[PDB]
Amino acid sequence: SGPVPSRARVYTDVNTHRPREYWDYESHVVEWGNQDDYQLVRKLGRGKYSEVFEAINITNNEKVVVKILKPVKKKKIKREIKILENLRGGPNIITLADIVKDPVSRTPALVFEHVNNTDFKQLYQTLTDYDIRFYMYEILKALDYCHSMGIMHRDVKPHNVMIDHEHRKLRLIDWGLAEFYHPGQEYNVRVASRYFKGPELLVDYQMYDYSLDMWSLGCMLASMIFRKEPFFHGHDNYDQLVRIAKVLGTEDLYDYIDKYNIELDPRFNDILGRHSRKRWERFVHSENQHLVSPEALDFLDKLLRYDHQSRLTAREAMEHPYFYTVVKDQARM
Ligand SMILES: Brc1c(Br)c(Br)c2[nH]nnc2c1Br
Ligand SMILES: [Cl-]
Repeated sequence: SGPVPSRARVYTDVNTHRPREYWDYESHVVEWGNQDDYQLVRKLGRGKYSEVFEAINITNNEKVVVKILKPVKKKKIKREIKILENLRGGPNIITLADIVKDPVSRTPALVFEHVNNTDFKQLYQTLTDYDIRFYMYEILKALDYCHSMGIMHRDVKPHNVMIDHEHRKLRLIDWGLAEFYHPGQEYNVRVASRYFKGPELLVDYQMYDYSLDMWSLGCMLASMIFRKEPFFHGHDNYDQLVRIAKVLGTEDLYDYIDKYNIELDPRFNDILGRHSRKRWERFVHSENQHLVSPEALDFLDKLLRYDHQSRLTAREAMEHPYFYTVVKDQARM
C-alpha cells in the first residue's frame, strides 16, 4: 500500500512547541534595507540562485558579503531569511547582518558578516588527521545547533563550509535550501547536490528529517579520509544509488525499501544488481592510510546507513571516540 511514516529520533517536536511565528515563514514580514549602504568591491562567486560579492559598509567601513538573489518566489526568500534570523549567533552558523533591496532594480540581497571566500573543497583533500577531526567536530556543532533549533540544512557539502584556516574557524553557509522539520511533513526530494544526496532522496522517500544532513556529512568525511573526490561518483541520480549500492551492498538497501514500503522506480530494476557490503579497507592505500584509523572507519560506518533512523545524530557523532582528542584539547583551551 502506501509508504510507512517516519519521525525524527531527536528534536522531533521542537517546532510544535514554538510560537507559530518561529516556523511560519510565509507570514514573516521583512523590513527591506537600502543596498546603497553597501558598495560592491569584487565578485566572490556564482551560484544557481545568487551572485556573491565582497562589499564595504560605508557607514562603518566594515567588510561584508552581499548575496544578490537571482529572481525566485518570495516564499523561498522568506524561508532563507527566517532560518538565518532563527539561527543567528549559533555556533559556526554564518551571521546575517542585513536584508536589502537595490532601490532601482528592486532585487533582493542578503548581507552577511564577512568570512573568507576559501570554501572547504579548496583544502579538504590536503588536511592532516587531526585537522579533519577538528573541522568535522566544528561542522557538527553547527548541525546539532540547527537540528536542535528545528531546522535541517539539506545542502551540506564542502562548498557550503567556509574555513579561515589561519584562525581555525568555520562557518556553515548557504541556507537557501534549508527547511523546518515538522513530524509527518513530506518534503521535496530535489535537494542537495548529486554526490551528497542521501538514499531517501534517491528512492523518493519524502518523510525525511535532520538525518539527511548526517548522510551528507558521511560523504564529506569519506572523501577527506580516503582522498577520493567525490566518494560516491554517480553519472546521474539513478547511477548515484548504484554507486552507493556497490559499497553499502544491496541487501541492506532492499531491507530498507521493505521496512518503509518504498515503491522503487522501475529504472532501478536492471541497474542496482546484487553487491556485497564492502569492508572499508578496500579504499585504503599508501596515499591515504595516515588519515584512516579504526576510529575514523567506525564513525564513518555509523553515518553512512541507508536507513535514516540508524544514522548517528549530530550529538551522538560528537561523542564518538574519533573526537576524543579534539574534545580534550577544547577543554584545555
Ligand atoms: Br562564495 C559564497 C559565500 Br562567501 C557566501 Br557567505 C554564500 N552564501 N550563499 N552562497 C554563498 C557563496 Br557562493
Ligand atoms: Cl562541493
